[PDB]
Amino acid sequence: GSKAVTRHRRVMHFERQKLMAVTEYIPPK
Amino acid sequence: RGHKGERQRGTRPRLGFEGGQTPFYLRIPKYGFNEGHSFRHQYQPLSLNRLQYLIDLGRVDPTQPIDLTQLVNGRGVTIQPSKRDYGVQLVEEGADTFKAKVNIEVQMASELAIAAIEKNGGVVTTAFYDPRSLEILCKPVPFFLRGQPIPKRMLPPEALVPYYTDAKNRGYLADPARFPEARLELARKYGYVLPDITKDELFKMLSTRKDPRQIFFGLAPGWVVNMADKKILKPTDENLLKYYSS
Amino acid sequence: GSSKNLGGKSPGKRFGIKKMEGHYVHAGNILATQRHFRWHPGAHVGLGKNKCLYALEEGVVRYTKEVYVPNPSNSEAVDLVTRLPQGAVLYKTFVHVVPAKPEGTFKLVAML
Amino acid sequence: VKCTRARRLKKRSLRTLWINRITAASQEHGLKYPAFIINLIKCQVELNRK
RNA sequence: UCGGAGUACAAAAAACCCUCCGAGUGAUUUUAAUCUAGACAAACCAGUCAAAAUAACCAUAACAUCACUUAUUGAUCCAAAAUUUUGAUCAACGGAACAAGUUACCCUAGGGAUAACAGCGCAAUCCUGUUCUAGAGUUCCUAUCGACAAUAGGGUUUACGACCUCGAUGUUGGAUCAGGACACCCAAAUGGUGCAACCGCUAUUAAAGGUUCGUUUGUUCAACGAUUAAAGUCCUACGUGAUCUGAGUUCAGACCGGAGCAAUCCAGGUCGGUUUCUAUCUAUUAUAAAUUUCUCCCAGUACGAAAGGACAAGAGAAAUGGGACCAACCUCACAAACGCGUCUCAGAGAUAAUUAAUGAUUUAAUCUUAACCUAAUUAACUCAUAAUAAAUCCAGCCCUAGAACAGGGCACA
RNA sequence: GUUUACCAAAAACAUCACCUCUAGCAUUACUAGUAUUAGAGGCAAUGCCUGCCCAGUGACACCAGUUUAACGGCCGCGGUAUUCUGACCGUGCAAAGGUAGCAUAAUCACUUGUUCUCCAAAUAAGGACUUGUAUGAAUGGCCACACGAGGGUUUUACUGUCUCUUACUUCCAAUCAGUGAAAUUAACCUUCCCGUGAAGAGGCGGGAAUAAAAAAAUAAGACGAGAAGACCCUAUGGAGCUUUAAUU
RNA sequence: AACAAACUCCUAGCCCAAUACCGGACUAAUCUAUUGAAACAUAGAAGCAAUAAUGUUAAUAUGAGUAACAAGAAGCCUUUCUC
RNA sequence: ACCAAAGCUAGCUCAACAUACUAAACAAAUACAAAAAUACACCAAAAUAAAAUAAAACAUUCACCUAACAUUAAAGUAUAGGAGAUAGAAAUUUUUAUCCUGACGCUAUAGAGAUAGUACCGUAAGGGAAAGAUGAAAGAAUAAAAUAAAAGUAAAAAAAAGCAAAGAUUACCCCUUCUACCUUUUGCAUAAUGGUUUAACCAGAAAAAAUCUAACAAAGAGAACUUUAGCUAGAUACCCCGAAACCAGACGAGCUACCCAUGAGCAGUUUAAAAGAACCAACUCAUCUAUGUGGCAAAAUAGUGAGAAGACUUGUAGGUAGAGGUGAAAAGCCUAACGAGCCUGGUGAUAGCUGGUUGUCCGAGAAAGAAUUUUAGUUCAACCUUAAAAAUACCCCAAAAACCCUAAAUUCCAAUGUAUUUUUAAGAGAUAGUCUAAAAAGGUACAGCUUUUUAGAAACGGAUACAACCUUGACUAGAGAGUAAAAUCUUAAUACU
Ligand SMILES: *C(=O)[C@H](CCSC)NC=O
Ligand SMILES: [K+]
Ligand SMILES: [K+]
Ligand SMILES: [K+]
Ligand SMILES: [K+]
Ligand SMILES: [K+]
Ligand SMILES: [K+]
Ligand SMILES: [K+]
Ligand SMILES: [K+]
Ligand SMILES: [K+]
Ligand SMILES: [K+]
Ligand SMILES: [K+]
Ligand SMILES: [K+]
Ligand SMILES: [K+]
Ligand SMILES: [K+]
Ligand SMILES: [K+]
Ligand SMILES: [K+]
Ligand SMILES: [K+]
Ligand SMILES: [K+]
Ligand SMILES: [Mg+2]
Ligand SMILES: [Mg+2]
Ligand SMILES: [Mg+2]
Ligand SMILES: [Mg+2]
Ligand SMILES: [Mg+2]
Ligand SMILES: [Mg+2]
Ligand SMILES: [Mg+2]
Ligand SMILES: [Mg+2]
Ligand SMILES: [Mg+2]
Ligand SMILES: [Mg+2]
Ligand SMILES: [Mg+2]
Ligand SMILES: [Mg+2]
Ligand SMILES: [Mg+2]
Ligand SMILES: [Mg+2]
Ligand SMILES: [Mg+2]
Ligand SMILES: [Mg+2]
Ligand SMILES: [Mg+2]
Ligand SMILES: [Mg+2]
Ligand SMILES: [Mg+2]
Ligand SMILES: [Mg+2]
Ligand SMILES: [Mg+2]
Ligand SMILES: [Mg+2]
Ligand SMILES: [Mg+2]
Ligand SMILES: [Mg+2]
Ligand SMILES: [Mg+2]
Ligand SMILES: [Mg+2]
Ligand SMILES: [Mg+2]
Ligand SMILES: [Mg+2]
Ligand SMILES: [Mg+2]
Ligand SMILES: [Mg+2]
Ligand SMILES: [Mg+2]
Ligand SMILES: [Mg+2]
Ligand SMILES: [Mg+2]
Ligand SMILES: [Mg+2]
Ligand SMILES: [Mg+2]
Ligand SMILES: [Mg+2]
Ligand SMILES: [Mg+2]
Ligand SMILES: [Mg+2]
Ligand SMILES: [Mg+2]
Ligand SMILES: [Mg+2]
Ligand SMILES: [Mg+2]
Ligand SMILES: [Mg+2]
Ligand SMILES: [Mg+2]
Ligand SMILES: [Mg+2]
Ligand SMILES: [Mg+2]
Ligand SMILES: [Mg+2]
Ligand SMILES: [Mg+2]
Ligand SMILES: [Mg+2]
Ligand SMILES: [Mg+2]
Ligand SMILES: [Mg+2]
Ligand SMILES: [Mg+2]
Ligand SMILES: [Mg+2]
Ligand SMILES: [Mg+2]
Ligand SMILES: [Mg+2]
Ligand SMILES: [Mg+2]
Ligand SMILES: [Mg+2]
Ligand SMILES: [Mg+2]
Ligand SMILES: [Mg+2]
Ligand SMILES: [Mg+2]
Ligand SMILES: [Mg+2]
Ligand SMILES: [Mg+2]
Ligand SMILES: [Mg+2]
Ligand SMILES: [Mg+2]
Ligand SMILES: [Mg+2]
Ligand SMILES: [Mg+2]
Ligand SMILES: [Mg+2]
Ligand SMILES: [Mg+2]
Ligand SMILES: [Mg+2]
Ligand SMILES: [Mg+2]
Ligand SMILES: [Mg+2]
Ligand SMILES: [Mg+2]
Ligand SMILES: [Mg+2]
Ligand SMILES: [Mg+2]
Ligand SMILES: [Mg+2]
Ligand SMILES: [Mg+2]
Ligand SMILES: [Mg+2]
Ligand SMILES: [Mg+2]
Ligand SMILES: [Mg+2]
Ligand SMILES: [Mg+2]
Ligand SMILES: [Mg+2]
Ligand SMILES: [Mg+2]
Ligand SMILES: [Mg+2]
Ligand SMILES: [Mg+2]
Ligand SMILES: [Mg+2]
Ligand SMILES: [Mg+2]
Ligand SMILES: [Mg+2]
Ligand SMILES: [Mg+2]
Ligand SMILES: [Mg+2]
Ligand SMILES: [Mg+2]
Ligand SMILES: [Mg+2]
Ligand SMILES: [Mg+2]
Ligand SMILES: [Mg+2]
Ligand SMILES: [Mg+2]
Ligand SMILES: [Mg+2]
Ligand SMILES: [Mg+2]
Ligand SMILES: [Mg+2]
Ligand SMILES: [Mg+2]
Ligand SMILES: [Mg+2]
Ligand SMILES: [Mg+2]
Ligand SMILES: [Mg+2]
Ligand SMILES: [Mg+2]
Ligand SMILES: [Mg+2]
Ligand SMILES: [Mg+2]
Ligand SMILES: [Mg+2]
Ligand SMILES: [Mg+2]
Ligand SMILES: [Mg+2]
Ligand SMILES: [Mg+2]
Ligand SMILES: [Mg+2]
Ligand SMILES: [Mg+2]
Ligand SMILES: [Mg+2]
Ligand SMILES: [Mg+2]
Ligand SMILES: [Mg+2]
Ligand SMILES: [Mg+2]
Ligand SMILES: [Mg+2]
Ligand SMILES: [Mg+2]
Ligand SMILES: [Mg+2]
Ligand SMILES: [Mg+2]
Ligand SMILES: [Mg+2]
Ligand SMILES: [Mg+2]
Ligand SMILES: [Mg+2]
Ligand SMILES: [Mg+2]
Ligand SMILES: [Mg+2]
Ligand SMILES: [Mg+2]
Ligand SMILES: [Mg+2]
Ligand SMILES: [Mg+2]
Ligand SMILES: [Mg+2]
Ligand SMILES: [Mg+2]
Ligand SMILES: [Mg+2]
Ligand SMILES: [Mg+2]
Ligand SMILES: [Mg+2]
Ligand SMILES: [Mg+2]
Ligand SMILES: [Mg+2]
Ligand SMILES: [Mg+2]
Ligand SMILES: [Mg+2]
Ligand SMILES: [Mg+2]
Ligand SMILES: [Mg+2]
Ligand SMILES: [Mg+2]
Repeated sequence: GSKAVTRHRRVMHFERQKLMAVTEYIPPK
Repeated sequence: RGHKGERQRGTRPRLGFEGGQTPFYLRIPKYGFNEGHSFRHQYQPLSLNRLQYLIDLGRVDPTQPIDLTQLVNGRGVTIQPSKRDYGVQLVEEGADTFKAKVNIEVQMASELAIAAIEKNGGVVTTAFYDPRSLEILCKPVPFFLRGQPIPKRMLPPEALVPYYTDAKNRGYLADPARFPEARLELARKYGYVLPDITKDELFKMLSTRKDPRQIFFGLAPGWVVNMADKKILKPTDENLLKYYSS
Repeated sequence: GSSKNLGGKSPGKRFGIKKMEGHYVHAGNILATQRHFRWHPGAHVGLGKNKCLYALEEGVVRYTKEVYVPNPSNSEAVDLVTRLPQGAVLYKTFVHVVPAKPEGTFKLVAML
Repeated sequence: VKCTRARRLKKRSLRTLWINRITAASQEHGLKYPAFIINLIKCQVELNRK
């Protein structure tokens, strides 16, 4: 396991990736 | 069994071994709790509640004098001479409801147990029995089948001399002149009128005692009991008579 | 290299608070044990030589914030009070035990 | 062991086989399987795929 | 071994060959008693507090204090002292009453729980490219380089981890045979230059073929002699010991220097030292359609003040490699085999970087991930083309055909 | 001359020589002997030599003491003749401070020391230079004749060792006839590639290839077969050897 | 949308997984006590159950009809030749 | 259809009784080199048993272990012990004779090793087997009856594709779905271990405390003891194979090391030489290389080599024996393995270490805190299983828990939701951990890295494959149905005249 702060854009947990993709910003149309 | 180790191969250490660490039974300092326990005297307790219970059911009878032998035949107490038992001690558990009148002989008595019996007009006497004699006394029939003369009863050791010599304990070796004054002290202490035992019709039975060198009632050392022929043998030589009577 | 730090291993002494508020305690129960003076003793609470707080009477444990008036014979504490400004008062926490059972009751033993 | 596991898969395989036959017979009329099933349930016709 | 602070942020507990402080007792007098409710703590052994009661003394008097006050310590047995009491760097500190070295002459039970060789993980170290310009370059950042710094990737080195194997994954260099990558040494095409030419420096594109022979060292490496178009970098169990070698590492023998009183030891040297296997399975056992150098010529021309000195085009001769053959020479005591000898070796399409024409978004210009048409142009690769070709005589004998099986002849011979 | 019978035949051991040590003597060794004798050892002919040191240890004396051809040992720091070097001087410790000789050696490392000769080319070989701060004098130093199935180098002559292989015979080999074994073997109807995975797949995943058998060949893989790894660690598992371990 | 589980409904039930240790109900084959009499019942006893120890003994295969082994020639048959 | 299969006797085991105990055979020859009729002799002997082991090491100690005269009790008591492991009496008690003896012992891999201590392997001490089947008659062999059932073959070679099978199907394949089995591990299809296959044989054993059932009960037991509901009786229990070694007594110097006896060899050639001189055979050693490597050979063959009148080879026979012998020291040789022979006995030596552990089904089900010559193991605590008793357990609002600054959040507690929890009596296993998310530490703000705390998981579904990620309350049958996690991810951009 790696530290909390790394140098290589630590890969997120797959469940967290879905969270980062469902909470995106949609500009008004 | 298990998987590997000393469990599956059955070579675990002895009992009480904690794996190199000093065991629990070796880190406690020695103290004398059982020091000389094999030489301490033991006395089987007899309660007045049980003594009353035996009399009511006919296990023992007060008409005939009661001693250790009569208690054993009545299945009241069991004495094991081997386990350093020196007789029966009288305890005062049932002193309040004791209404019997007996001439009981024990090996140890308490102040309240003596007072309870003397209230009804009984007689209490304490006598010492050597383990050699006590084995004979508790089991007389097996002894009579050994074909041996009845031996003299041995004296109490120096430790037990004061207990059986003082009149407060109703010792068998005590001076009889001090019994009447000692009996009245108990009557005064517990506030019960002391009966005049000499005026009762059973005075002959209640005054029966044993010689300090005598085991059974009416028998003498040196006598051989031939149970098959129902006859009693007696010695004649001067040395034999002197030895068995000294 | 080689290790220079030695002797850093020592088990904890379990210093802390034992009886919370509302617990029913009897006489002799240790309310709390401490290293420094964290909770000061209050009513019906003793203080051992090792600064442990034990209840003196059977009752309910209560915690309270009260004022602090140090013993005049304590030189260090009275000096701290002396240097305080006029508008300030020391406040400390205390542990109390409100008694539950009464001291005793009168019963009829004999009517002559 | 293979007997029991295949017995569990026997129900799945036959269900898959039926859907292929339903899809084949539905495409023959120019209607896809997804449209043939949901629009038949909306008519309260409860016929299983068997 | 024992205590304090952080790691352990707010009840408790909580680890590391983790980060920092200490303790193995002194000073003083207030010389600190007996007995018992209830609790904290804890595997156990141990450790801690403590009301009431009794005695001591103000005649209804119990916390010895200070030094971070927290640690200042040791169980049984046993021994000594009066019976009250005391006794260990038992520090390996839950403590065997008293015991060291060496083994490459080694043995046995086990471990991939645990090292060396190999793979794998990771990228400190190593390697390759780009971003940023202070400066070096006489002037001039980027012809050639580029400090202090930024960023992405390769998995060759020494490490790090100890994940698969210790009822065995045989370990350096060579010999044989090589498969592959391109971060290209040569061969081909091209941009830039502080490129006149010649000789160079640097960058883009291309992996079909090629990359020498010797003296010393076991050597890979390195130095040196001669040469070549060039003597590339690296992976493949740092390829390849059921194909070979054993010089070196790496057993048992023996010296020299040193360490040890010795036995013995030294990534210190020196001499010697068994390299096993009958192939069960998988896999495999021939198509062709060339490459490079040198000479002559162009030409002492182009280019240059001179000195020096070309490319392209043309012609010729050799070498290696592929595939074949004995008239001669040579090996040659068979009528054959063989090399040192002789013979042969190829057209079209198609491309990468780059160069040029026409032309719009942008009525200019502009090779165009703008269209149409068209041009100059690496190697691969593909193909033209060449080889193979008749279903069903076959006992026997012969054969320049052959392990067996097949194949070619046997009418005039 | 001798040795590890069955991986080492040697530079190891022995050996003539030299030297040290212990013993004044009788019926089974030594010995049917008596110090020019006989045992316990070291070192290795010959030739030139074998330097200094009894503090420690050991032995003897068993007291002082005596012994190193007994085990063993045989030095720093600072300054000083233009510069370099250091004859010399100051000072300290020791039982004495490495003397003669030889020397990049079979002699820690530096090391492929430096130089000359040999070769077209020399990490080799021989000859010199030389602090070897870890050479060195019977645990022997140094020099030489003869000798050596020891180790290294050079010249000459020969040759398939090699540039570069080829021809022909015999034993094997392949076919036929006779007899007929071994290690090995979980079951196999026993492919290739990339990816995955206890980290190197005939079996998993994604794709490719695919009538079935026989005989003869080459050894890349089956972490091939063989020996419950000799290396390494562990085991309150063994043994041999030595002593300043404990007990005796 | 659809397709998709050891999940959850539907129809019947004998009505919910597992390594070390622990608990329970049954039971194959032997002998004995009484039954049984085309092979069993209730009990009491044990040498009471083998797909696995480079297991033991015996028999079989595979490797494999493979590796490897032998007799000089002719004749008039035992005499002459070749070594 | 071959190979094979089946049988029930031979005899054996454990006792009892019992005479009282080296059998049978001894014509002749038997301790000369045994089985050889016959000559001046010598003859004989003893010295405590040690150790493997236990104390988890090992030095004092370690039952039985040569010699006891028994049984019921005293008693596992007094005592003796690095006072540890363990060792352990006596005084004093009990015991009525002869017959009733046979078998809940085996049946040819069993039972003695046995058909036999014979074959055979060893110089010797010593080790030591396999092997039998017809019937009343084989003086019924043109002979008869019985299973024709183990592996292995024949009858009958094979046709794309795959742990060899299942779902099936009109149909053997073709199709679809499935990473052999045990052991050992955090995790094995693993290229980690073992097995060619078949038959026979081969591995849990003890009753102090306890639970269940029963007798009798303040008493129980067919003496000796235990007793404040206890005592007596029954039932329920704890394996197999393996070291290197250690000690004692025997047998081995016919090979080899050395020595004492007694013998026998060295031709030619060169030199005043029989000089540990020289050339070269017989003869003796074995340098170098190649074949050979289950070979001709458990050390050889071919070529080539060194000595060859000596410190030389060699025959016969004798001597030295394991705490030793012997050695021109190689830690050599002493009968094909010598850092110390072989055989037997102690011996079923002992292993915390490896391997093995045999019928069906069902219920519940654990990843490590503390000491330890201890981390390859044990003994406690926690957790858990079986039985029992009892009342409260989890969730848990307000209040409450420190002083300079300080997050996620813990402790404590009524209601409520729900049935859990505690105590008592018996217990074993485990105490060698892997990843993911979170808070930290060491490292390179490296590792599938390492040390702690909180939480999760170890699907037969999904992420193509996949221990740790996501969906999932793991029963059986059906040719019914609804759903959950989830299957191709984005941009790949810049004219400025
Ligand atoms: C390294 O030397 C070791 C062998 C030691 S014993 C010769 N290598 C093993 O593979
Ligand atoms: K310790
Ligand atoms: K690393
Ligand atoms: K290995
Ligand atoms: K190439
Ligand atoms: K295969
Ligand atoms: K030739
Ligand atoms: K443009
Ligand atoms: K020799
Ligand atoms: K001296
Ligand atoms: K030299
Ligand atoms: K020699
Ligand atoms: K191969
Ligand atoms: K293995
Ligand atoms: K294993
Ligand atoms: K196994
Ligand atoms: K002899
Ligand atoms: K032979
Ligand atoms: K252990
Ligand atoms: Mg983590
Ligand atoms: Mg096991
Ligand atoms: Mg274990
Ligand atoms: Mg200890
Ligand atoms: Mg009693
Ligand atoms: Mg700690
Ligand atoms: Mg701390
Ligand atoms: Mg507590
Ligand atoms: Mg008080
Ligand atoms: Mg002790
Ligand atoms: Mg400790
Ligand atoms: Mg402690
Ligand atoms: Mg002890
Ligand atoms: Mg050596
Ligand atoms: Mg071993
Ligand atoms: Mg581990
Ligand atoms: Mg390897
Ligand atoms: Mg490695
Ligand atoms: Mg590997
Ligand atoms: Mg990288
Ligand atoms: Mg500038
Ligand atoms: Mg980087
Ligand atoms: Mg590992
Ligand atoms: Mg680890
Ligand atoms: Mg293997
Ligand atoms: Mg090579
Ligand atoms: Mg190549
Ligand atoms: Mg390129
Ligand atoms: Mg070029
Ligand atoms: Mg290699
Ligand atoms: Mg090699
Ligand atoms: Mg080989
Ligand atoms: Mg190989
Ligand atoms: Mg070598
Ligand atoms: Mg030396
Ligand atoms: Mg040699
Ligand atoms: Mg060598
Ligand atoms: Mg083949
Ligand atoms: Mg071969
Ligand atoms: Mg030209
Ligand atoms: Mg040619
Ligand atoms: Mg235009
Ligand atoms: Mg073509
Ligand atoms: Mg033909
Ligand atoms: Mg010689
Ligand atoms: Mg040898
Ligand atoms: Mg020899
Ligand atoms: Mg040799
Ligand atoms: Mg001299
Ligand atoms: Mg000399
Ligand atoms: Mg010598
Ligand atoms: Mg010498
Ligand atoms: Mg000298
Ligand atoms: Mg002196
Ligand atoms: Mg010199
Ligand atoms: Mg010299
Ligand atoms: Mg050197
Ligand atoms: Mg050399
Ligand atoms: Mg050379
Ligand atoms: Mg020299
Ligand atoms: Mg020296
Ligand atoms: Mg000397
Ligand atoms: Mg020397
Ligand atoms: Mg000479
Ligand atoms: Mg020579
Ligand atoms: Mg020459
Ligand atoms: Mg044949
Ligand atoms: Mg096949
Ligand atoms: Mg792969
Ligand atoms: Mg597939
Ligand atoms: Mg596949
Ligand atoms: Mg063949
Ligand atoms: Mg073949
Ligand atoms: Mg395989
Ligand atoms: Mg291999
Ligand atoms: Mg192998
Ligand atoms: Mg092993
Ligand atoms: Mg070793
Ligand atoms: Mg240990
Ligand atoms: Mg040991
Ligand atoms: Mg031992
Ligand atoms: Mg010994
Ligand atoms: Mg000593
Ligand atoms: Mg479904
Ligand atoms: Mg269950
Ligand atoms: Mg497990
Ligand atoms: Mg039955
Ligand atoms: Mg059995
Ligand atoms: Mg079986
Ligand atoms: Mg094997
Ligand atoms: Mg088996
Ligand atoms: Mg058989
Ligand atoms: Mg065969
Ligand atoms: Mg074959
Ligand atoms: Mg052959
Ligand atoms: Mg022991
Ligand atoms: Mg043990
Ligand atoms: Mg003994
Ligand atoms: Mg004593
Ligand atoms: Mg038998
Ligand atoms: Mg049998
Ligand atoms: Mg059969
Ligand atoms: Mg199939
Ligand atoms: Mg798997
Ligand atoms: Mg592992
Ligand atoms: Mg486990
Ligand atoms: Mg396997
Ligand atoms: Mg293993
Ligand atoms: Mg195997
Ligand atoms: Mg019991
Ligand atoms: Mg011993
Ligand atoms: Mg012995
Ligand atoms: Mg001899
Ligand atoms: Mg001669
Ligand atoms: Mg000679
Ligand atoms: Mg030869
Ligand atoms: Mg030869
Ligand atoms: Mg030759
Ligand atoms: Mg010669
Ligand atoms: Mg000679
Ligand atoms: Mg003898
Ligand atoms: Mg010896
Ligand atoms: Mg010799
Ligand atoms: Mg030596
Ligand atoms: Mg040696
Ligand atoms: Mg031997
Ligand atoms: Mg055992
Ligand atoms: Mg652990
Ligand atoms: Mg427990
Ligand atoms: Mg709250
Ligand atoms: Mg509550
Ligand atoms: Mg453990
Ligand atoms: Mg872990
Ligand atoms: Mg990890
Ligand atoms: Mg956890
Ligand atoms: Mg799946
Ligand atoms: Mg369900």
